[PDB]
Amino acid sequence: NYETAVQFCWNHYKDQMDPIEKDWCDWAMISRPYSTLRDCLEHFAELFDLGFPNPLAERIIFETHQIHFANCSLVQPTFSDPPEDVLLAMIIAPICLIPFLITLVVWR
Amino acid sequence: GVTRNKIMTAQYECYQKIMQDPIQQAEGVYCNRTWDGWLCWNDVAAGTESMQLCPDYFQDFDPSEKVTKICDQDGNWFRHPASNRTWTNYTQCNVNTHEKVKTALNLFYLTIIGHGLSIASLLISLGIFFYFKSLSCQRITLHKNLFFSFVCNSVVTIIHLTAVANNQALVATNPVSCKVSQFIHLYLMGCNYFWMLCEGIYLHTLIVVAVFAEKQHLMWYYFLGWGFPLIPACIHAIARSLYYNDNCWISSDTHLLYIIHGPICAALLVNLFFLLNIVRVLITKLKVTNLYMKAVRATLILVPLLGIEFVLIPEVYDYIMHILMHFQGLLVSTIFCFFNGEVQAILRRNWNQY
Amino acid sequence: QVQLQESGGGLVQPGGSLRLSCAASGFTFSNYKMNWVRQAPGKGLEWVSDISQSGASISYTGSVKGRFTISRDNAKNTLYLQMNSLKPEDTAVYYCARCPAPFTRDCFDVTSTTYAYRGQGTQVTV
Amino acid sequence: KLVEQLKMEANIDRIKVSKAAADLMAYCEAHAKEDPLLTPVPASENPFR
Amino acid sequence: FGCRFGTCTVQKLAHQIYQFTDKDKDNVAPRSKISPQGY
Amino acid sequence: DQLRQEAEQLKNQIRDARKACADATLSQITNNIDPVGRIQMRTRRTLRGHLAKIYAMHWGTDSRLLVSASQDGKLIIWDSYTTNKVHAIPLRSSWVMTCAYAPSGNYVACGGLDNICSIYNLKTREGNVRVSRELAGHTGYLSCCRFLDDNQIVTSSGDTTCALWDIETGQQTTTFTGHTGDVMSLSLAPDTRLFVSGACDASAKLWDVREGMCRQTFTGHESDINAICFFPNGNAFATGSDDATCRLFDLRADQELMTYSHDNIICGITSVSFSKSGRLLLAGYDDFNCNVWDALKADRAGVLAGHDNRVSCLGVTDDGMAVATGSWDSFLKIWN
Amino acid sequence: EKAQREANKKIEKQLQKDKQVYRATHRLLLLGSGIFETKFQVDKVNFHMFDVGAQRDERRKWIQCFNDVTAIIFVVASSQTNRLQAALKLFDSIWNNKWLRDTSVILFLNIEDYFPEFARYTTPEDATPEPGEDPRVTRAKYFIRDEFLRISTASGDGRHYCYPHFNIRRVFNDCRDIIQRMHLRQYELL
Repeated sequence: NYETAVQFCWNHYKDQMDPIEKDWCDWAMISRPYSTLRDCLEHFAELFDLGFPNPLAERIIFETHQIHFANCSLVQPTFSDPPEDVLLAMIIAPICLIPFLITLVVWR
Repeated sequence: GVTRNKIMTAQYECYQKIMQDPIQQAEGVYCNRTWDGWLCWNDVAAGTESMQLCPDYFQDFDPSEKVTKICDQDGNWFRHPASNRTWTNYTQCNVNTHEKVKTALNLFYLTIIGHGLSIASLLISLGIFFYFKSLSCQRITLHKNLFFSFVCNSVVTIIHLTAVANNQALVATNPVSCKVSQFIHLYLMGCNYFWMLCEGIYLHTLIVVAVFAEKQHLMWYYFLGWGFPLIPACIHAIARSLYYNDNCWISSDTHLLYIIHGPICAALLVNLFFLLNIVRVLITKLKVTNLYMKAVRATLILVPLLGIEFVLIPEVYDYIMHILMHFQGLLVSTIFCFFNGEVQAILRRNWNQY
Repeated sequence: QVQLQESGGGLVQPGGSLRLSCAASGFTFSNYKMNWVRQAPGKGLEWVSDISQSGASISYTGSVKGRFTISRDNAKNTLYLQMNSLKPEDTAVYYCARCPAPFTRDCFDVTSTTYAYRGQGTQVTV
Repeated sequence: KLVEQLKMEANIDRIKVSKAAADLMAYCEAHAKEDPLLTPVPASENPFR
Repeated sequence: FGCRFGTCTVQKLAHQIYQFTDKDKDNVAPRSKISPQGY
Repeated sequence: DQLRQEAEQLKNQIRDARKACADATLSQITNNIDPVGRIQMRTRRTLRGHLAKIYAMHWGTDSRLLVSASQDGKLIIWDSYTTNKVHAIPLRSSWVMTCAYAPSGNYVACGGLDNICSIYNLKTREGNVRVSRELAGHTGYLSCCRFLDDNQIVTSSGDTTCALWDIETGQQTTTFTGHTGDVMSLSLAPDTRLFVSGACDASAKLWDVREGMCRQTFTGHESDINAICFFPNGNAFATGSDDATCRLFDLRADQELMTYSHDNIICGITSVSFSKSGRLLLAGYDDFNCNVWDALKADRAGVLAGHDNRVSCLGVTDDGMAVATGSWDSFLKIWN
Repeated sequence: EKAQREANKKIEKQLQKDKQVYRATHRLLLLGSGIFETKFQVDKVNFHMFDVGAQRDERRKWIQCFNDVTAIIFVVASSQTNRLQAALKLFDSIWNNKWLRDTSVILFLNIEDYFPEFARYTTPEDATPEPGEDPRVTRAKYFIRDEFLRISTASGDGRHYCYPHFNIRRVFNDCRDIIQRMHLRQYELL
């Protein structure tokens, strides 16, 4: 059944992640196990025409997070817009200054 | 290869966002945070088609195109009545990208060709101006400054677009050098339109007001053409790093670009006002002794110099706009150095000897 | 040696007619614009008529307009002033003057005193 | 008047044009070697280059 | 939003020219997940 | 009195006496000589600093220092070797039409349109040039002035008159009259005993500077003579006119010897100067260019084509090393 | 050796100081010692007029000295030896001279025998006659203006312009217009 393959696949992922406690939140070197688990899930879902995501996917994610990835704290919002009012002030700050210089060039 | 790694990183990001903050203040009848397979579908209101921009993981998929995904009012995702699967149409991304890529490469090649022709023509013009030395006025000095700003902006945008915006090794490294290249590129792009502004100011103060020969100090023009654009560009760099610093600043979805293209629009408006005043006094001169075949000639002679081509606006429309805003250097060089009467006569006379 | 030797004209009754001739030698007659000037008894010099190089453009002073006709002949290098319906205000010395420079549309220093490139004049009295 | 000036210009002796032209040509040929405008002097002693 | 002026068209072009040319981008997509019968 | 027929028969006798002495033309003599070939001169120097058209220029006898006059009211002495301005004299009246450099090099004369020839002293004790003299006895614009020595100067005015002054006392020593038009230029003979002057009556007169008489008068031009210059031999001279033609006259033959004119040349001549040997004749025109004629074969040998405005003045060094051409363009160019 | 360089530096300093004064003054020739100059000032602009006296009546040689002036003030005299026709011929010679073709001319205008067409000339109703003026004198003035415009408009080349009138404010405004037209022609806008 699909449950047997799912359980064997979860056991293999656990066996492969048992020594990953030193890098339990480093996805650089732990990407291989996650990719294998994802391919395994996709195969087990396509063999039985299962929809993704399903409750089994959420259960597996909770299992792999609450025991391994429950100590990860990375936040990099590089694509963050500046405050609108602050943005507007920055955009018009140079413009509000141009007339002074153009008048100074005209007169002096 | 890197697409699979990016998809795995996106799945890990969905997992980390689900685990980090499960505090949902709006926990009514809605769809929960999950991952459809290509994007993190967080807690959204039920009965509403949650639509977001398609990711840049695929080639057919287009970042500008937005996928459509609805989660039904039954507290779960909307199930398509064909396979009992989550109804999610991602076809728009793939359809949108294929048409866009063909145009974009053509525009890139056209920009390169236009800037190369501009480099050639403006270099020839600067050589003529600096070699003859019989055409040496204040307007010739300002034309030299404008042409140098043109060649600088063109060279920098050429070496930035074909090396920094087309290289994905360079963008991935994100070295300070690429960021400085983007910076000085913005600075020179500002200097270009501000030297257009200085030329407009000189025409206005030479024809409309203070017409009598007073031999302007010609010192504040330099500070306005080369010095003032340092103010916004710097204000960009620091602001960009503080709020939206990513990918060498290559991404252009921020409204932090308006710190550079903001004062340029004001310069274009004041140049338009000066052009209107100039053509008005020209018509007034022509009214005493052909007010529709000679005034429009002056307008089309001034609009490449004052750069009112962007205000000339009042898809072949956008393509012609690109060819007119990228061939600006060629236009000013063929109007003010190759068709200008004085230098044309000087060369005609000089040609039969050397 | 610019000569500009003019002849013709004598004492003719009022309303008569004369033809003042001007044979010019010492230069290319076809390159210069020619003039007829006159000096009345006890008055300063005044301009009367002119003719261009080819002979198309012709101008007169107002008083002789319609009465006098100037005509140049480049083959014989000769200027002619055919005058008819002469009035008692036409008695004067008539000089056949030349422009100082060739291939020019302006003509300076004619009608001025002590001006070279001007004939001795013929006394036309009525 | 002015005919006395012409009289003063009538009692002068005029040599033949052949002799005058020959003398002019002989002078122009005798001093042709020290004319730097038609015999270009080397650049090592030209003070303008 | 981005820009709407005619002068930002050299920035967006760059912003459009690096994400279009991606070595890892794969145009092929599964027809099951593309339609509403998949992801 | 009607002796005008006496005058015309006298001038006819002059014409026939000139015809009898005319064996042949200069071309029939100098028909076998070899042409000088294409004469190409490059602009070695370009003096800049005059704010207005340069009307006149003059070399010093040392061939280094040149004085040029501009109608910005400034007389500037330039060390043509290093382009440096040795002096910049500000003038009272700005319409200086003529500038002369004394042969000793101590004084410079300038004049024009103010009826006054101002003599400025250079080698002064105060270290600043100042007006040494102001010769004022003319009734027309000064068209040309030339130094005989530090004490004598000859001038030509628009009042159809030349004059020889004594700079020490400042009064006209001699007055040469006989022209009927504005004397536009003069030229001192190498021995300085004579000087020739061309006027606007298309005639050139030769004056003995010691007396006040006119030796000979030469005709053949059809318009105003703007330039004149002796042959280095001192027995012939050349005149340029508004009829776009140079004429080389010989003093001992009393009639014209050569004519330099092309059909495609229809602009007047503003300046004429021989080279050191007299083989070349440099003439500035209104076409903004100069022409170097072969003064024996009458064929054009070259064209100096570097001026954007009418060439006003033209001068050649005393050693024939350079050719300085000024122009209404305000730039003096040294050609070599 | 080197002292010449500092001498040249000081001389070019003086020359750059003098260029500011030269370019700030406007030369004007007046045609009614050897030349009478007159400095005046309007709106802080220093004008320099020159009426050339003590010269002969032959102008074809020294008039070329006044082609770089701003304008040539031309005063005609009609109100003898038919002076108005002589003034017309002088204006024609100035207009068609190849060196004065770029110099503007300001015309100040301060009889039927010498001009019979004036006996059959009608005053244009588009005129601007001030009150208390004889129709005869305004007809004569406009006839003279037309006679001068018949020459000043038959041109085919040259950058000159004509500014006829009917007192320093008119010359000031006309020099201002001349400078504006010259600046426009520098940019090939005119």
